[PDB]
This record gives sequence, C-alpha cells and structure tokens, in this order.
Amino acid sequence: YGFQPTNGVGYQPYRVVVLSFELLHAPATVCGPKKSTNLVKNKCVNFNF
Amino acid sequence: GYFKIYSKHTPINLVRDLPQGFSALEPLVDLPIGINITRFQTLLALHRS
Ligand SMILES: *[C@@H]1O[C@H](CO)[C@@H](O)[C@H](O)[C@H]1NC(C)=O
Repeated sequence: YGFQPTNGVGYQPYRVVVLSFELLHAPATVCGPKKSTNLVKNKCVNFNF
Repeated sequence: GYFKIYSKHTPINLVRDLPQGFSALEPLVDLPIGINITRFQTLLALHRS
C-alpha cells in the first residue's frame, strides 16, 4: 500500500471489520439485552418478567 | 446439548457403607455446550514423595 499524508479519499488506510452471524445447531449465544421498564404495583397491568 | 451438574456435601462419620439418610441435590451449574460424551474418567494427585 502507498499510504501518504497528502493522499486523499481512496488511498488512505481504511479499517474494515466484517461480522458474520452464523446460526448453526449449537444454541445461539451472542445478542444484546432487553430494556426493562419501571416496576408498578397495585394496578391491573401486564408483564413479561 | 446442555451439561448439568448438581452437587451436595454432607459431613459423615461412618466408614464404608452409604448412610440410610435422605438429602436432595441442588442444581449447581449448567453448561450450554453440546458434546457427545459417552465415557468418563477420574483424576487423582498421588503423593509423589
Ligand atoms: C452426536 O453425534 C450425532 C451423530 O453421530 C450428531 O447428530 C449430534 O449432533 C452429536 N452431538 C454432539 C456433537 O453434541
């Protein structure tokens, strides 16, 4: 590569990371959390504890 | 594909035969990793002295 300080767009170093999500027979294990709301009491509500 | 290990310790006084007592075993650890285990071994640390 020919990275130079005056090189414009197209010649400068580009950092690239590729994420591959495979779903094979093993149980899924990588993913984010779920938002937890504030808890209420003494009111007819519905919930997903 | 889950390896479950349940454990329980109990002080005893009798030498050889298993006691005529009763005690449940709590769920201790779960492992969400799938393997085809068929046979198992045991590990000792002999007094190399
Ligand atoms: C055990 O082997 C069978 C076929 O031999 C396979 O279908 C199964 O997924 C294997 N389980 C493992 C590797 O945990």
